[PDB]
Amino acid sequence: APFAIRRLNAADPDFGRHLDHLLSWESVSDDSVNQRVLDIIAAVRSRGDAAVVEFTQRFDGLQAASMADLILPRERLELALTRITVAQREALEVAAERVRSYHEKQKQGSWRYTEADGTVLGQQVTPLDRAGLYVPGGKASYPSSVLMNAIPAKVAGVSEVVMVVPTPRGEINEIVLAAACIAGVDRVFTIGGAQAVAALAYGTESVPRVDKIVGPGNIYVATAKRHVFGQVGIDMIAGPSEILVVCDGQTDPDWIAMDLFSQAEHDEDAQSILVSPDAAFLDRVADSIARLLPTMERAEIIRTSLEGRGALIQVADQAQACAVANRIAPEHLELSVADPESWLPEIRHAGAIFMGRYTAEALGDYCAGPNHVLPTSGTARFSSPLGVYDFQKRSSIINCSAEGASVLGRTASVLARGESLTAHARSAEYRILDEKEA
Amino acid sequence: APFAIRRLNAADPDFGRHLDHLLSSVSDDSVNQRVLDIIAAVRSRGDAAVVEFTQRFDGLQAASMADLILPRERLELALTRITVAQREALEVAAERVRSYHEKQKQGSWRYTEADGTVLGQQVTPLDRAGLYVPGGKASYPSSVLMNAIPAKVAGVSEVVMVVPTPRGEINEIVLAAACIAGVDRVFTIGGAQAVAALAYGTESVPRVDKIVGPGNIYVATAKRHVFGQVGIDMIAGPSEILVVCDGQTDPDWIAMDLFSQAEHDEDAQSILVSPDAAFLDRVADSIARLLPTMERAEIIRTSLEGRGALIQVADQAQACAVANRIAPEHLELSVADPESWLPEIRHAGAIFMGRYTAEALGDYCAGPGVYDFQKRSSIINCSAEGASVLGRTASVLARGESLTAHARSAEYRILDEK
Repeated sequence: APFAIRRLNAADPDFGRHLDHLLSWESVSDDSVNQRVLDIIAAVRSRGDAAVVEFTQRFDGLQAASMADLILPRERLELALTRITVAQREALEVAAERVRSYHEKQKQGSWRYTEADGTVLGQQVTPLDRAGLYVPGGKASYPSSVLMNAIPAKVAGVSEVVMVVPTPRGEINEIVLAAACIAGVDRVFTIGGAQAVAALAYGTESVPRVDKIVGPGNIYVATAKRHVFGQVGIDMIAGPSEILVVCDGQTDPDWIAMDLFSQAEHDEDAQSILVSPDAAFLDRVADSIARLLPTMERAEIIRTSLEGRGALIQVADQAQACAVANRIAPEHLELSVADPESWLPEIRHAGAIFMGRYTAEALGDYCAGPNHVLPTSGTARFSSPLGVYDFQKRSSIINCSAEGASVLGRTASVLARGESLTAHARSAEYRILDEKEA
Repeated sequence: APFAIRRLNAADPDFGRHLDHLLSSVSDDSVNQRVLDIIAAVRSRGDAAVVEFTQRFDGLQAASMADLILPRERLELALTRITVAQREALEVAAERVRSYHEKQKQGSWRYTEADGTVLGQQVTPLDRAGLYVPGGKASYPSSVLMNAIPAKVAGVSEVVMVVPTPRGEINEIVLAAACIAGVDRVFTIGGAQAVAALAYGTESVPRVDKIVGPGNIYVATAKRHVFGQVGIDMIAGPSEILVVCDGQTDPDWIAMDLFSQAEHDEDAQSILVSPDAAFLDRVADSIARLLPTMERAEIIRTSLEGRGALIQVADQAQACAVANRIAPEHLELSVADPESWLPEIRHAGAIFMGRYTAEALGDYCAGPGVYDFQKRSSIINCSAEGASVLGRTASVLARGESLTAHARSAEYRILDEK
């Protein structure tokens, strides 16, 4: 009984409704997880360590009498580095070098500039005291997510990088812990979900309150991050695992099937969709899926996610393919076409874009950050407030000379008096100079 | 009869308890639920809810939402109504802000690696930006200029401004700044209902892509709750100044610097820290004498009574420790060598250094971002050789975690050596 991938056709009169249902259905409703997350956060804020241990036992299936059993010492990170193979260690170190060299070039620090009248302007740049990094538990946890976050934090000078990674059933991902060692993670707690986010955002007896929480999470972590927003810095709210592949039919159908499998194997709720105007090509991809799926090591996960949210979508032409892509609004887009830069102008709603037949989004999961450019010396030339900038605090400074305060004070007086904010005006006017005054 | 400002002393054993209370009126949970109710009502009832909340909270009469729309010609009219000096100040600041952001703008780019791989970003301006501007007198025109101008420089086609008009009062300097800054539409609405209307859209208020501009606790709380539905610039804290003084700045200056923040609104917080005990007495005297002379004395007095204080400390080191604990959004280092003090106060926001720099200069900046009004798509377009370099690293790591579809997807593109 070969697997029959779900098929959609934009020519069908019920296409918009059927695509609507594909993109929106949920087993666990919103507000259900959201109420659940809100209850976890308030419980961690009230009971601290005790709530973190209780929820870790329930949701991760862990045996831990106290919070001390949920702390991984840094020696355990070094032990992970020795347990992985030499080829895996070197691959991690190669990835870390490319990330580290890039963020070094982008790092900017404090500066001062003296104006003509003697007034000094500038910025004081200091690293955040503490950063919290969420790392998914189990096998489906890209070591990149450790490298792309902990390394720029350390390059910025963050003194304490705290990693939270759940260990469901005690399962530990040695490559993930080895990545943490290479990236300079300082402490690790074996916790996850909204509990970890709440513990990092508000602090418990054993988990330190951090200044910023980063990393990619499931719906529980993403929802918790949105709710602790304002209480603590956050990098982004990652959406569900998804890929949209757009193909003109000139890419190897086995490549395209495996590109769909790459996202489908991440988790059971993943969404993997292919759109193409080439009907014969779509049939070959369907054949490729049926032939390649049974012996995938994660075939059960791939089959579940493709059954729930996978599809091959037939469209009339390149224009309709871009229209469907814009409706889907994918955070990850694989433009597997001969002329990807020609398709891009008609792509209005897309995050990270993988172009051409030689670029799979699997490269995005392992060589770049979420919707970040590949780190190279060439791309380092283009500044970005992400990376090292995200782990720094900036304080504008102004140090007026006596004469500079007089010039600026006259302008401040005019506008403050015009608004009847007379304390503003008088404060500035106190510093206005008149050399003939004795 | 004369006002006696609150006094704290770090030499007191219970100083930490008093400072904790000073830094901690209307409860957050009370405001939070009101904000949640307002957002839900605007989402459900649209224009009707916006008009209702505007009548109730801004004390005006508006038959419909059409009475709450200001045409762009009203901004041009405002520019004709302000004084010559006010207009020149706004136009000079605008040129400096606009010229600066033109230089800093970065559009789409591509870089080609030696192996043929192309990397870059597709950069597009946001379609619409919403700008929150406080109503009435206590509304700095710099907030308009420094938000709307980078949006227009980025290429945002529609900058929508929301400004409440309490009892119908209009600030012509604010509207003139909006004219100069290129604001496209204006709605005379404020509070959480304005934030909700911009974030979700109503019949008359367009849904925007990002909401910027500082507001009081209702606006900040509303922005915190619409995050995710819409982009936001920041969540402002209470209006605040911490003055640190070594005792050698004129005490009337320091008192007025405290008054400058205290006059913004009744929940503003103005604190002074000094090791000089006699100086603090002089500032207390200056406050008592100057307060009844101020146009906004009632607001200043309420702010100082509720949240103000003069704090004695032992020395420069303890002054900075207290300052770092306060973590002020604005810090005025009214000392002889301010660059010697700053290293010990890393948790402060904007810094005003020396005896000649009042924090009021920050609110009325004369001019010297764009990135915040652009959307970016990261692009990777591997050559066959580039996909082999990246694929060899990805293949090993993916197979190490048994993510074999990741590995095989990358391995399809790996070329053999020789």
